[PDB]
Amino acid sequence: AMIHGIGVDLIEIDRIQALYSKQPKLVERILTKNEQHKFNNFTHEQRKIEFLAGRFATKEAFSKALGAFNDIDCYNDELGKPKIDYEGFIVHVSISHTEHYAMSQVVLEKSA
Amino acid sequence: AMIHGIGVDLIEIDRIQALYSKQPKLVERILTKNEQHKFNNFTHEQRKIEFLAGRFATKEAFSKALGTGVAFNDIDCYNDKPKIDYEGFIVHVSISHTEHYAMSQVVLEKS
Amino acid sequence: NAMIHGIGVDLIEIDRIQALYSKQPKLVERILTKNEQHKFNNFTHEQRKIEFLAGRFATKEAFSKALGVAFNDIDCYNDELGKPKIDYEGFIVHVSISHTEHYAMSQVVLEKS
Amino acid sequence: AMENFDKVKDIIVDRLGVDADKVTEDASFKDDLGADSLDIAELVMELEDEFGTEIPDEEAEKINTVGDAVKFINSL
Amino acid sequence: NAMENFDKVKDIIVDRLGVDADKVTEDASFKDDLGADSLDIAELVMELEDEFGTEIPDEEAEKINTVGDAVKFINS
Amino acid sequence: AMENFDKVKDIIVDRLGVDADKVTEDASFKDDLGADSLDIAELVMELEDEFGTEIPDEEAEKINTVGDAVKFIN
Repeated sequence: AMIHGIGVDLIEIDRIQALYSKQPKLVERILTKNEQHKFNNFTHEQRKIEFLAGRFATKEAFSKALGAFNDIDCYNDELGKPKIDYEGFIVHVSISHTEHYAMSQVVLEKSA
Repeated sequence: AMIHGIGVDLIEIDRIQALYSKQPKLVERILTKNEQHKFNNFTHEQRKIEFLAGRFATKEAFSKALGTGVAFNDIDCYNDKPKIDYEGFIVHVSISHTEHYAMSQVVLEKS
Repeated sequence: NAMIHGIGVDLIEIDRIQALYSKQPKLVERILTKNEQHKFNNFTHEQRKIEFLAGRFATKEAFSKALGVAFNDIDCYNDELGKPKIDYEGFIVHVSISHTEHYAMSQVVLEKS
Repeated sequence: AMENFDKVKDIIVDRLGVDADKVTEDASFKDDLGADSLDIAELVMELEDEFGTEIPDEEAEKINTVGDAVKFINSL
Repeated sequence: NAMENFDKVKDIIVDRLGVDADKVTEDASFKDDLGADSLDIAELVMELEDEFGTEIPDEEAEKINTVGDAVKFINS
Repeated sequence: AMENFDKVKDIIVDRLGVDADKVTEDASFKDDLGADSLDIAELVMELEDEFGTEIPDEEAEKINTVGDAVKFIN
């Protein structure tokens, strides 16, 4: 098989919003220092929650593809395409948000 | 091609709960005996329904991935990580739940 | 040498599509190819008509993310086995769409050569 | 008067999202088409735009069926 | 007859109304412990009528606040 | 014959909540009735009960229109 695993995750944005409101620490537990910069740079709070939600889903999806949040950095390339560097695999990612739900889709391809 | 097809399904858990509540034999129609062990062992009703909705989303995703044409209770999805066995392909699976929706995605790779 | 070029996913609210359609019917011609417009017009149940449209929009949006020109030039049809699909020289495009009463979604995976 | 009927129907089908087969002249908005007062306000306003006519609530409240809406157009 | 009627009332509550098996005890309160309301109570009562082929007027359904109330009436 | 059609229509109408006028022999569940596989699954299980019968998914998935379901029972 050329694929190691696939992962997907759907989560409610109102739940991420709620947790972040009661616990600002959530951020440092889910995002990498890299992702923390991006989160802190948005001036629109709605957009921050979308970003957080999108990242949490990605890390859950990535994790399912395999079988630590802070150690899984999901960045955007020159095109603004989400990527994840993970030695031993070729990772493909894709995220989508709505007003209430965020979802990420991950597929891990064996590299060797 | 190396990939036969892909599939994804999104279902409202409440619709599963409604149907299951009125029609009990839905479990024997959608779940295989192997899956029934897991189902019958949950003591938390929302969990039973969540799991039922997920296997249904999976079975639907699998049928779309294969390309219609496969009975629900002949598609055993098991853990290890979710997976399925169907000769000819390497079936990859993933599931996700929220309070109201369950979704699954299937990728059928050619042997 | 990866087998896959990129994967894309899109989730969209049916009611938002219906709302835009109802104020700007022009959305059909802008989003669907003539082939798709005919199938769209074959339906009589508005709900199904809007699902279809929502599904295509999602598919093409996800296709763009997967690809990394124009929505009404991209024809999503059903293949021999009844699986949605798009043609694009250099790839085999695999598509899947799923609807609920309020959401339409689509996933796209592009193998290469 | 077939013209005005189809124009009213068009508004009901593609702007209110109601199935075309349900739109008959004897159809009730609240009972058959699932359209409430807000929707009837939308219909009425859209009819003002398509005919350059003004329709006060006094005559908009008199429309409970498709034929009512149609009838009113034919009066202009 | 003894505990059998309870079992039958529990099954309905669990499999139909979706409440956990462990919460269903004679002393359990529909509105305060199981999250059931008049509508769920109505459901429960209708299934019991089919179950035992009898009539349970609404007069009696409003008397049952707990699961033990349901079981008792069936005993009669 | 056209007697089972009514018993089938009642379920579609009373159980699935579809309007009576829309229930014609050629009406497609997914294109005309807004009925997905789950709804069909229900119809099928409801039929099994009302006709002391059995209906495998193989024969269930074959259902596309209201007429397929009746012409099936016949």
